[PDB]
Amino acid sequence: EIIHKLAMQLRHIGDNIDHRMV
Amino acid sequence: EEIIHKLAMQLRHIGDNI
Amino acid sequence: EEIIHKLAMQLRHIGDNIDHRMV
Amino acid sequence: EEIIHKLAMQLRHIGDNIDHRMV
Amino acid sequence: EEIIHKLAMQLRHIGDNIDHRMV
Amino acid sequence: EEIIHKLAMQLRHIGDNIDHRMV
Amino acid sequence: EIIHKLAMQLRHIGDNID
Amino acid sequence: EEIIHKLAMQLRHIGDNIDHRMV
Amino acid sequence: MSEEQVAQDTEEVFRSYVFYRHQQEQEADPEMVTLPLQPSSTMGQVGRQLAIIGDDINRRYDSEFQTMLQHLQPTAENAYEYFTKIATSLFESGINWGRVVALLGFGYRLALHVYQHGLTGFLGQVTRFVVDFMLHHSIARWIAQRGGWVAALN
Amino acid sequence: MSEEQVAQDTEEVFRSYVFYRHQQEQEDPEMVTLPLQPSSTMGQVGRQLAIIGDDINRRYDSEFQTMLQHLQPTAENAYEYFTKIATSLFESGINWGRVVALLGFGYRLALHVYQHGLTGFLGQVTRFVVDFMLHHSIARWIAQRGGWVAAL
Amino acid sequence: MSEEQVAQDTEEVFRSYVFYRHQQEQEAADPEMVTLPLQPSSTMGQVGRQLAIIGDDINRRYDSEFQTMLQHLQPTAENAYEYFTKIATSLFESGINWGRVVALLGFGYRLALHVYQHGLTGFLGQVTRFVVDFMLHHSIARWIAQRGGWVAALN
Amino acid sequence: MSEEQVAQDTEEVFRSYVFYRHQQEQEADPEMVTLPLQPSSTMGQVGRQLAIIGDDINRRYDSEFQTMLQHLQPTAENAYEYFTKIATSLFESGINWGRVVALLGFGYRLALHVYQHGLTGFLGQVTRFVVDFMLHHSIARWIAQRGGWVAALNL
Amino acid sequence: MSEEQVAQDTEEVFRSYVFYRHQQEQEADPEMVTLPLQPSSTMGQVGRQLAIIGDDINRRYDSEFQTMLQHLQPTAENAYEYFTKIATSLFESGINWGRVVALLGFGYRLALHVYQHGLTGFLGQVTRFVVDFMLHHSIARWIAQRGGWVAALN
Amino acid sequence: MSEEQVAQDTEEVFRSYVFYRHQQEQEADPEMVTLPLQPSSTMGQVGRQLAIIGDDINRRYDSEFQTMLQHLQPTAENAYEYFTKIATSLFESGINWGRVVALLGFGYRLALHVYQHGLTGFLGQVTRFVVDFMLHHSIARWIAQRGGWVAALN
Amino acid sequence: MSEEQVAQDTEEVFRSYVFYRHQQEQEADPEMVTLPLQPSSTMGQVGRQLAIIGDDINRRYDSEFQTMLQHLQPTAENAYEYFTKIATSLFESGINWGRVVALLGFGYRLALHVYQHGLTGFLGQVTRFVVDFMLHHSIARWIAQRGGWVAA
Amino acid sequence: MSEEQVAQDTEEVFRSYVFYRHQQEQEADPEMVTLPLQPSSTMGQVGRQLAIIGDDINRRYDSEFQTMLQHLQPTAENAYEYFTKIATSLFESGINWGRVVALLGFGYRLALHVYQHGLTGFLGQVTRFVVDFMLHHSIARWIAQRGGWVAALN
Amino acid sequence: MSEEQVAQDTEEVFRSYVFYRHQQEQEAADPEMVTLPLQPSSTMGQVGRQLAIIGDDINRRYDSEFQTMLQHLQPTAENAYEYFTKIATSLFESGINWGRVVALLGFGYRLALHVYQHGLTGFLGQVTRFVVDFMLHHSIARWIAQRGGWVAALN
Repeated sequence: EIIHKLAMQLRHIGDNIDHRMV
Repeated sequence: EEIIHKLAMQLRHIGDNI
Repeated sequence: EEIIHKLAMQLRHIGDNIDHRMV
Repeated sequence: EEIIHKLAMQLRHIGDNIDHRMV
Repeated sequence: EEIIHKLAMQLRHIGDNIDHRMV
Repeated sequence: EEIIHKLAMQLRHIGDNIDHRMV
Repeated sequence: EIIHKLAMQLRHIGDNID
Repeated sequence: EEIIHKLAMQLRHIGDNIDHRMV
Repeated sequence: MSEEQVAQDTEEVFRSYVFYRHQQEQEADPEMVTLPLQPSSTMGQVGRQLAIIGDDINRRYDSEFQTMLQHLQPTAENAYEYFTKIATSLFESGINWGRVVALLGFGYRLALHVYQHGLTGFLGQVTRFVVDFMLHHSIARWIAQRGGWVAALN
Repeated sequence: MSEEQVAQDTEEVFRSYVFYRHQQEQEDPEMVTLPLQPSSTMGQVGRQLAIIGDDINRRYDSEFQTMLQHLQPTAENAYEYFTKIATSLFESGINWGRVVALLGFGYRLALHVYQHGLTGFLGQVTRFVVDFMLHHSIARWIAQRGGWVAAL
Repeated sequence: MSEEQVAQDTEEVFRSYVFYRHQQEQEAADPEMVTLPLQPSSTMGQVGRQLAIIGDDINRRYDSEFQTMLQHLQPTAENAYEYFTKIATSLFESGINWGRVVALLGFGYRLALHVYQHGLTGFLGQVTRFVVDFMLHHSIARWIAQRGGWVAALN
Repeated sequence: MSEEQVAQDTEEVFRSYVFYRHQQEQEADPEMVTLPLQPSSTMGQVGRQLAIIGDDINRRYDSEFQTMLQHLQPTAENAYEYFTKIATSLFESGINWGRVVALLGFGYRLALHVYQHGLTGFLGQVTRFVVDFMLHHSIARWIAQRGGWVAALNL
Repeated sequence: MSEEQVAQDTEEVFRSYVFYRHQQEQEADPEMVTLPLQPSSTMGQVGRQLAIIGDDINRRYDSEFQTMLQHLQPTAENAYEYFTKIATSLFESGINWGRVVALLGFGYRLALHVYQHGLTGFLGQVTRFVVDFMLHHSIARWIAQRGGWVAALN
Repeated sequence: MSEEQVAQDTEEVFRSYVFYRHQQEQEADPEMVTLPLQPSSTMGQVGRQLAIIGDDINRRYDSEFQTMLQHLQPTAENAYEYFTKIATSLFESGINWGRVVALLGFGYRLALHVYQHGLTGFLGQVTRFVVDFMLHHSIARWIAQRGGWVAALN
Repeated sequence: MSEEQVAQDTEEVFRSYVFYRHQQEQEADPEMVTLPLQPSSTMGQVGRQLAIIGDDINRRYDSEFQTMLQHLQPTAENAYEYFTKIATSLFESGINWGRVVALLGFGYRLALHVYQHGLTGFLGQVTRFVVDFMLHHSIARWIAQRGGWVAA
Repeated sequence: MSEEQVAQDTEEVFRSYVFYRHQQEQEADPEMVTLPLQPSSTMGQVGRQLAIIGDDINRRYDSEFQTMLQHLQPTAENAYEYFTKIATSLFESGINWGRVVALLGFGYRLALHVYQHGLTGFLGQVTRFVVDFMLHHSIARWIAQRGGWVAALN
Repeated sequence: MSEEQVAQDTEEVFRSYVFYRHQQEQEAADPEMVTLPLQPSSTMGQVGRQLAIIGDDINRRYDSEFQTMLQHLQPTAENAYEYFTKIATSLFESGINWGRVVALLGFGYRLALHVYQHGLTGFLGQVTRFVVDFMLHHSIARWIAQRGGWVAALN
């Protein structure tokens, strides 16, 4: 359950760094 | 003979308008 | 040269949006 | 290439103004 | 010779694809 | 016989990937 | 284009170090 | 032939460079 | 771009034009509405885009123009005599793409008038009249030089 | 599930896509009569993915048709243009959304050329789609998720 | 299984592939292939029917460039073996698999068909001989042999 | 009428055009007043004519044209290139009699701007750029199909 | 650009990622301060650029992140399992570069959190779980299509 | 070029591949660091180049292999049987130059396995497995038909 | 005075420039303060008087310049392409003694922007850029026509 | 001074050019660090000066040569053929002392390149190509007509 | 390539040209041309197959006045060679051409068909000999053998 909550939080930091980075 | 001159000069206008 | 990109940029917004619904 | 074009594109106008005095 | 070679690579390609289909 | 085969199939994968480099 | 405005400025100080 | 030749003229260039220095 | 290359391509550049121009002229003749179109050629696109750029200018002079073709009254024999004769003058002044669509428009208008006067199956000659004249009167060598018919897509 | 597997299943995924997307458009002859594979799970893939973008593809229409007309895709540059647009779509990233936005580019260019006199080219669009996806890692993406059947 | 057993056996797996792939294509002509006789009760016509089956999707696609390339080649009666040999050695220059052996059979088919269509009639026994002669001299018949023969292709 | 008989009358047509129109304009260029013409030159009327009928049009665009080519500042080296290059784009859109005359006017515009700029004697080369561009772009064929330069006396 | 070179370069990008991000988050981990960086590498400036971009998109989730990594309580036995179990769900929705910086960023947040519970000298294995997850899960193949890690300087 | 020539040339192609691939892997087994090389043969150029193209693929498929060999437990007596049986099914479906390099990698992976597990001084046995398997199972013949091992430097 | 001797002398002309100019801007880069300096050579004084006769006009244009190198963002691989290409145009207008101290001044900053961007151990290559560009583009020679760097 | 005197004198000019040029550069190929040098020969002073009087020019184009030599893929078998073809094209337009120094350095660059690519103990073969080329292509006679290699120390 | 070798080749080039042109003309009758038998596996049938198709587009602009000129000729079994010979020597009197060799075979076809419709049955074999015997005796076969033979035409 945790292992998952770790991925989706990181999706949000990734796609937020995304717009910043494109 | 004369009608012949008449078609060519029309299309010409049409052509140059195009 | 600048049309191909403007197509792939919006094409990307259609994907980005559709992605939100699928996933 | 812009000096070349506008020079040519200039020459068409006098080429169709002088064409009418011709035809 | 440039044709003979183009014909031989289309044949490798169709060959390796049928290949993936057989194993 | 069953471990043997998994070594052979992995060598095929490695081999076919290196082939794609040399051709 | 960045390459030109680099030298352009470096020219400025240059002739000013003169 | 074509790789071969490019190495030769490179050698000429370095070769004529060094000449002027010793001359 | 080869000369008669542009020639062979003139086969369906025309067949396209007449197809699309009639589909809009109505806005009839089943020899053209049914005129079979090839699959997957850019030459079809050329006949459609020129079909719809000249259409408006090809919408005023249709009254005055075909009134002449009656007083001329061309048959199935002098048709090529008449065609070449008018088209030799249409270019005797000066060449350009506007007039290249004017020849095809005469090709659309001669086709239309022969059906409407009892001449049937002659669209298969008003095509050939259009392809031979151009390869034998320096027009196909005018088109091949600028990239061809695809160059007209501008 | 192999890349080859996804490549083949892609043929029906597209021809199976266009069909239901055109039908849902009306509520092209070559798109109404578009033959569909009997009993394939892929046949359904091409209509689930057609119904999901019904919102996002509803708005972006008048967008795309003006940009296509100025690009003027003929039978020659058709693949050139397809590979070059679609490459630029996936450089930034990949995701299922941009997978679906790529098939929409296959329905929109299929439909553009037919309207511009390219009768019977939908058979080359399908291959532009499948040949762009096998030579540019997009097929390898999908099979890694299970194949198109994962999209559902 | 010996080399010449596989080489002898390639007469009927090729002749059979041809009849069956044509019968394939023509339900979706080369009457030399429709009226092709098929040897009674041999597993090699079994093998030819399976190989013709397997090879359609991949083929059904690349039927345009092949047509146009074979046209600018203009093979004749005199140069067709040389071209067959030159193309066939470049195909296995990089490697040998079973799909490339079926791919080889298909270009014997594509070739026998193009030259007929272009006026080379009754040429099917020579194309068959190119196929049988290339395999034996360029080691294709030996690769097939050290795996059971052509019948092994039925998996 | 061979498109080559058009090729040599043009060496006489251009020179005439430059000269007869030089004098009307003076109302300079040594090389254009030195400029001699063969006698009983029927093509000299042509260059006299073509300079006339197009004068009141050519007395309008003389403003913006003296500043355009100077930014080009042709040389002895890039003068032919700029010639053929400017002239290819004047007929990519359409031929007619004015565009061919409007072509010669610019050689004069070039052969004179070049003299005021210090390129003495370049009057011979400007005549070739005309002939040479005209033969090698199907402009001389257009003239021999219609008859030749004599038929330009019907304007 | 071979995928093999991206993965060998990932050594430098991560090491420098940890060192250059730690240098900002410290204004501690002894292994990450004293962290050495090879000289005259582009993966050294690349490490620098990825650690400076989403600073706030990283300083925005410290509570949520350092809370879940503590109930999970990673050890030196299950570390890699968790690393790959988590990292699979990350790019399963899709690939972009922000998620590639998000992969690294978690390692810095793993290797450090882990460090704070007593697991000394563990920074060279977190460097390893990053390198041996990308090459084996197409993350080093995606980067190879674009040029490498240096292209990330745009 | 003979197949027997390719077979005797295979001793130095293999010996060198081991030397140079071990040498990058280190950036252990001393029988491969001390491995003698023949002076001025282009078969040492072959084994240096082939050691290097297996750079991406071979790094990935690493612990995957050692865990499978650990289950094999090849000894001095069943290793040639085991070498043969794996290698025989690698080429059952086909041959290409890349599979030839994967057969030198498995000779390297198995030469190293047994050293690390206590079979010292066996490097020269793994070399004959490679030479002998290649000469009885048509691999040398295949290579000789392409100009020899030297054709691989493309 | 050979150009080559001018080129070999430039090595410590730059080090001393880079060493001494950094000591100015300071009152960081531990590659330029540690920067060992050769003993009892005029070239240590040559580079010393040119790093000081330039701190008026340079110390001002710093922000203008470094903002461009963060837009240019040079790497360990394109550094030579750039440095050559900037300094090349710098000198296609002409050559004076201000512009040679102006050149060495860009080596000071280029070797400093990449240090401040994470490119360690490159200060030894920035001297080479100077030493190579000058001989290969006729600047070691022009300096030699006066007497060397010593005239400065 | 005979051309055969220059021909036998050339082995020591080349061997010594390699040693001293490898030495400045290194400030690697241990066949060149441990390269023996004849005592009290003036020819060891000729290779020392020829090696220094190309230093800067030579490092300048170092990268172009390496990458051009890799596509050549010289072997033990084709290195002479390749050495001769490059070297006959170098002097086809002209002979001067610098070009003679450039034929030494290309003997040095081909010698090092094959070593780095795995052809060991080949230094002596490269010295023979240098010497046998020069004798058989009039480069030795050129030099003998000027006092020998010793004339170069100016 | 021997010019006497180009003579037997012409028997199968003409008979192939006949069959295939007739065939493609129909599909856009002389049943001696529908039932025309063709050598199996001869390159010369590929020649006659290609020579029929290149002329097709032009050979539909002139099908008319040819028809009406051969009517006032009124060829017979007796005068047809003579008229054939005299039409064919006048065709190559001003020059020889690959196209005039295809226009020679075409008049063989068009005269072979005129006589048939006009009641001369069983005459194709005499026409083929007019073509074969004219070409030999009037240096047309030597020209082609110099070019490489009829197969040179598949280019």
